[PDB]
Amino acid sequence: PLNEVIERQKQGLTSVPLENEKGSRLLFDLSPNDLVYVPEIDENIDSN
Amino acid sequence: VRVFELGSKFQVGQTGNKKGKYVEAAKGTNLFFAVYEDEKGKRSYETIPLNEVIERQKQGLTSVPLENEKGSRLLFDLSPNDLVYVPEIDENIDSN
Amino acid sequence: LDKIAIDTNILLYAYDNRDLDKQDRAVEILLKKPFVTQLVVFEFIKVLERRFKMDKKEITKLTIKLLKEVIIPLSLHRDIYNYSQFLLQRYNFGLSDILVLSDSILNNCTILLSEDMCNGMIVDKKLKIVNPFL
Amino acid sequence: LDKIAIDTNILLYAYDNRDLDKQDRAVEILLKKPFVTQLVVFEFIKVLERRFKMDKKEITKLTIKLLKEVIIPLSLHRDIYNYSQFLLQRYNFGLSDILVLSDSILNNCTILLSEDMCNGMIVDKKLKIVNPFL
DNA sequence: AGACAAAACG
RNA sequence: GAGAAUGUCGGGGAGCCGAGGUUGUGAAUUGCUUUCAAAAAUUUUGAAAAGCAAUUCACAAUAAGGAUUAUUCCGUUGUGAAAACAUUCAAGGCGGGGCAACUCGCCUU
DNA sequence: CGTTTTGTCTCGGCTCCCCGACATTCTC
Ligand SMILES: [Mg+2]
Ligand SMILES: [Mg+2]
Repeated sequence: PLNEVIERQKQGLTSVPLENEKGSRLLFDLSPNDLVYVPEIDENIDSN
Repeated sequence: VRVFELGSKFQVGQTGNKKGKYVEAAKGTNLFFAVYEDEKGKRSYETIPLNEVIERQKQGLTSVPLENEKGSRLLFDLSPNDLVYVPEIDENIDSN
Repeated sequence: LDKIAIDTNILLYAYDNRDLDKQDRAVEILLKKPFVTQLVVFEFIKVLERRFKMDKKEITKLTIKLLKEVIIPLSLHRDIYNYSQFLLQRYNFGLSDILVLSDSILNNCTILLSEDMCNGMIVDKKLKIVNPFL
Repeated sequence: LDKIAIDTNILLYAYDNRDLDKQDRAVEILLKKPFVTQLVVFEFIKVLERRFKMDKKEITKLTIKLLKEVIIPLSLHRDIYNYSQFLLQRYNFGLSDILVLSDSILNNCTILLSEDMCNGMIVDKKLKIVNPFL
């Protein structure tokens, strides 16, 4: 939510938390007009 | 005739055909019962399977993990014949 | 009613007996199961192994004992570095002290106990340092 | 296929340019997004502030930079101290190195990159140290 | 036969 | 009350072996379900595949696991932090036993 | 979710040490 982003940016922190409740590490955040690449089904893009 | 049952049975082992053998915990082997609490104050409970305890103790670690998947710090673990005190409904036993 | 954290110096004064009164005070704090930050634990380990030369085995055993029965370690917060950079502009302390305060605040700690941090100073309107030995 | 971690010395050799070949090698490692342990980060901060006297602001900014884009910090494992005590009986290293190895293994790290750890030695049949600069 | 561990039933 | 000898009734520990059962691999035969895939009048018949099995046979594992190449083994017992133990534990010599390995006694520290 | 119900490896031979309880005789 925009509100949480407001507090996080006020505190000098990143807009998106780097870890969720389960502790899963943040892969990345997407915003409108951002560009992403979808690899082919066979492609294995881990460190491409 | 082969009668089936729906439940949670773990493999006996991992080598050869031992993966194909599914068994249930032996009587009186649920020796550990972990109680965690999240920052909010809510309690979470779990029962540690014997094999997990065996592996943890072999690694020199405590029988019960000190945190759950959600990250709730472990309050304490209970075992049979352990003694607990239940505070009165009004009582607030935090550091009694 | 107020989450309380500690710094290395409290546990050191507990471990040291040259000063009976201060050791007593520090042990008195520990009776309250105060919270603590993992960096405090690591710094305690370093000081134990350098100043006191205690054995690795004994230091590890005491760390485990204290963390199991007396105090409560605080999970490291992934926002520690960004917040520390945020605190550095407004605050001029040792980066180690800034990291300790950052993690303490990020865990909602309301009181931090330490001496060498300009006692009574409030950090970002969230945590007031308390000097207990006075 | 094999989780890879690093020690402070790799990032130091990256930060140091006196040795072009070794700096190059260390930077080459960093192109692979190697994992790392938070204690490595803290020790890096200390060495940066003591040997190099760099500013707190600059060191914090570079730490954030690297942790954001190049490397991946490893969440501190609560079983680090118990395992370290377990490792101490069979292994005689610096308690700091033992802690680093403990956390690396507890995170399923398969390769640790460092020099001052008796290269090629296997720690509890789970992680082989690799000396890359040779 | 006994009492635990978990399916099964509401 | 203690001991020695002789009987009766019980209890404990250890050891050398045996027969199934279960799960899984393969095969012979027959089934149920689904899908394909045809023929025929939504229904009937036929081939193939997958799931589940039955009867019978050979084989693998049988506390997870860890040793070892001796015709050896340790893994559900008790004590309690030392993750350490108990449940094997000296040296000779003088003999009996054997196809010998190995087994049973006597003598002195 | 809170409660009750259900299912849980099974049978054969033989040997050799130990211990205790009870009876008999006698001695100290
Ligand atoms: Mg300090
Ligand atoms: Mg080091």
